[PDB]
Amino acid sequence: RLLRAVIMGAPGSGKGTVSSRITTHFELKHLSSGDLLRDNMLRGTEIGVLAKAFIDQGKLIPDDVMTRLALHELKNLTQYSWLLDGFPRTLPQAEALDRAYQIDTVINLNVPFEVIKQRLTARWIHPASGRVYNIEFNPPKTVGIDDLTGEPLIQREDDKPETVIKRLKAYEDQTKPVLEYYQKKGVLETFSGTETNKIWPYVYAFLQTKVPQR
Ligand SMILES: Nc1ncnc2c1ncn2[C@@H]1O[C@H](COP(=O)(O)OP(=O)(O)OP(=O)(O)OP(=O)(O)OP(=O)(O)OC[C@H]2O[C@@H](n3cnc4c(N)ncnc43)[C@H](O)[C@@H]2O)[C@@H](O)[C@H]1O
Ligand SMILES: [Cl-]
Ligand SMILES: [Cl-]
Ligand SMILES: [Mg+2]
Ligand code: NA
Repeated sequence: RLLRAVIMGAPGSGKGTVSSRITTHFELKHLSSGDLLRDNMLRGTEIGVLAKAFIDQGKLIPDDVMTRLALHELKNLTQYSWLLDGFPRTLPQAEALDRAYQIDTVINLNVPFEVIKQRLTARWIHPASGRVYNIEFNPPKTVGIDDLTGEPLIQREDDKPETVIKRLKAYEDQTKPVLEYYQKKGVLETFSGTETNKIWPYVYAFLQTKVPQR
């Protein structure tokens, strides 16, 4: 029985690392919606040029366009086990996928909002030199100040708390209905924690019962 699986998780939850580890350790194809969109944009395909019109303006791909593109790639993977990552992002996408393929497993990484917010707002920059500081992993010697010059550090707009809060709220509004949909279908498996390396062993053990290791 070939795996039909989806992985879900907020930005900063560790979903990217967990997906990368699943792909290393198990014999399956990783289908990332972002990677698929970027490949089409790079090649200038008809759907890549349309996708770039939205992405360049900070907009989601319309549901109908995104579903079209994902289903077209899935046609080429039907002899393999797969893991969907980034699709479905919205309830209409999940409903359209349900009319195309039986999805047997959905993994959700449940990491607290405050943990993700701190991760996503940790980066500070010294603009003139480009030096990067991360208050969790590489803090400056003096708070808010560059180590070599004593000049102020700044945050880039995408890393400021105001921007991150709007990003997380949009994600939740889009994907909470998808999580509830899969819970109703009986296929949702939730992994809760605050550290990726503490969550991974449990995801690994769960998948060992479902798809061959490489
Ligand atoms: N289905 C769809 N429908 C409509 N439109 C769609 C669509 N799919 C895509 N699009 C559109 O196209 C665009 C595609 O972009 P998108 O698909 O959202 O980006 P991505 O690069 O493919 O996302 P990844 O899954 O690879 O996550 P990541 O590893 O980079 O980490 P993260 O950023 O979460 O987190 C980064 C921060 O978290 C921290 N962090 C990450 N991992 C850890 C960890 N394990 N432990 C501690 N901290 C961590 C990092 O330090 C960092 O600060 C979208 O914006 C959208 O507009
Ligand atoms: Cl992540
Ligand atoms: Cl950083
Ligand atoms: Mg990735
Ligand atoms: Na340092």
